[PDB]
Amino acid sequence: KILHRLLQ
Amino acid sequence: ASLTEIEHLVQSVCKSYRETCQLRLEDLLRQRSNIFSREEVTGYQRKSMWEMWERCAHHLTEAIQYVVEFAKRLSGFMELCQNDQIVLLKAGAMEVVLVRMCRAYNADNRTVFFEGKYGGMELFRALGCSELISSIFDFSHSLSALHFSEDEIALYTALVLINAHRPGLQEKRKVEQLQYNLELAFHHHLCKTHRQSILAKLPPKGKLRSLCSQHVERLQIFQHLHPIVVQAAFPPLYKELFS
Ligand SMILES: CCS(=O)(=O)c1ccc(CC(=O)Nc2nc(-c3ccccc3)c(C(=O)c3ccccc3CC(C)C)s2)cc1
Repeated sequence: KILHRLLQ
Repeated sequence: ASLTEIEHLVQSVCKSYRETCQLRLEDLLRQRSNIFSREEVTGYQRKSMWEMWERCAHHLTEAIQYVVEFAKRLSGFMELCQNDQIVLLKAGAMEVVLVRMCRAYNADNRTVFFEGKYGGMELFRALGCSELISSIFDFSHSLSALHFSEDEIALYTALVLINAHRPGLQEKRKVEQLQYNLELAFHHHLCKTHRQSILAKLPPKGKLRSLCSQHVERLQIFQHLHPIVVQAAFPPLYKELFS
């Protein structure tokens, strides 16, 4: 969830 | 590789770390006289277990966010697949923070930097996890006895993160390749700087594993006691990595 957002 | 490509990797990793180190070493060192008073320590011990767990969760998340940004800047990390990036960060993010934390640890009085001032381990007594606290303190004490430079920390943390043994890796060989390059970079820098004596003295990987395990265990003990606190007041990222 949050990790995906931080990496994009 | 070749001798020139490795040195290029050395500087690029060191650069990637500098840009994401959270707090400059000088800043931490300048603050070493700033120690919590007896009254402030008692104040910390008077706080509720849950408020204190909430505060540690928030600071842990802050630190981790810099490790995420470090990985994004780390060479070859973004060239791995979305699945592997996430796997590597779920297992290694906390371990990297654990290593970085030795920068904020003062071996002379056995205190850590926390919320603007330095305090010893008694500061954290409200958490009700003394064994974990001692372990963390012992770990930082053992790292400080190595007298790490920033460049050394940069290169060692790259390696902690880029670990090809992590379960769930789809492109394992691709991660093995990057690992080996960073290994060469680290070991080359140690050779060049006459600091290879530290290879033997770095903690086993099972020591970091143990600390992170302890963290998750103590968190699950706490979450069982206060489910709604974790649900309502804990950072989402922290919950994502740890519960
Ligand atoms: C890390 C990059 S840095 O620039 O060196 C930096 C930047 C900013 C700070 C300030 C800071 O956040 N200090 C904290 N200290 C501790 C702590 C706590 C118990 C013992 C020892 C240090 C924090 C923690 O919450 C923590 C850290 C590691 C593992 C586990 C925990 C919480 C557990 C007990 C639930 S946060 C420190 C260091």
